[PDB]
Amino acid sequence: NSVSVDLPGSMKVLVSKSSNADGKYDLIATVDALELSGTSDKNNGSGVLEGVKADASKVKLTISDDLGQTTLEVFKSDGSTLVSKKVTSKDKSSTEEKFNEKGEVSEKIITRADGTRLEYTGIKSDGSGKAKEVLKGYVLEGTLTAEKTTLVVKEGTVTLSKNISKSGAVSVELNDTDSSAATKKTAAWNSGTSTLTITVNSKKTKDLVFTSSNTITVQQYDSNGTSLEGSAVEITKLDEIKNALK
Repeated sequence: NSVSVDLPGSMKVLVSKSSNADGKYDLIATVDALELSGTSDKNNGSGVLEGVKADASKVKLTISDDLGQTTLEVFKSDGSTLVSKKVTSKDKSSTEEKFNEKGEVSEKIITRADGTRLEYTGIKSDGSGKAKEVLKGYVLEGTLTAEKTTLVVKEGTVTLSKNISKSGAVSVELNDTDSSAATKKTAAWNSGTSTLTITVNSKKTKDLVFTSSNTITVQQYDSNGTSLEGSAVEITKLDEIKNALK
């Protein structure tokens, strides 16, 4: 009689076809090998299910009213302290958190809808930690603070820094310790187009575009330093970012 309902996060819940004397619906789900069960006052598969792991950890699956979001939580055996939390949001991005013995977040993995990831590890009580962005073809490494994520690529005397602010806004900067005006790279960030323009000797050399698709493209300027030439090329590997900083 039960109705199978498809959930975000590659899960399924079975909901009773009819409500009980309280007006409520029974919910059953199998997550990995774990059986979870619950009761809901909605008929569509939303609500709360609970179970226990073989090691007595408590498990809770919460499904939002519109089935847009799921939260899968694991707790200590008394149910008081979080051990892990995975939220799949309505855009199908996910956040996976682990918690120290006190239940403070110690690790957070964000998986975007396109599969690229922000990996935050060794998170401390001030929200600082290590950071890695996992892109298609390459990874960017850096640090996390409560103000921003800073991912760094070095090439020669040039340091490229991609910042992701606490609000999610991106800015990019370039620093070059080359003190010679003939060769030193400088760069300007255009927040409107998410483009870093690199200049050498008062002429633009290339545009690095940080796309909404979580890719980077590079396009050269003509020797005149004012017009772009050719067409932008998508970076596929870390060596190509380094080449763009030469």
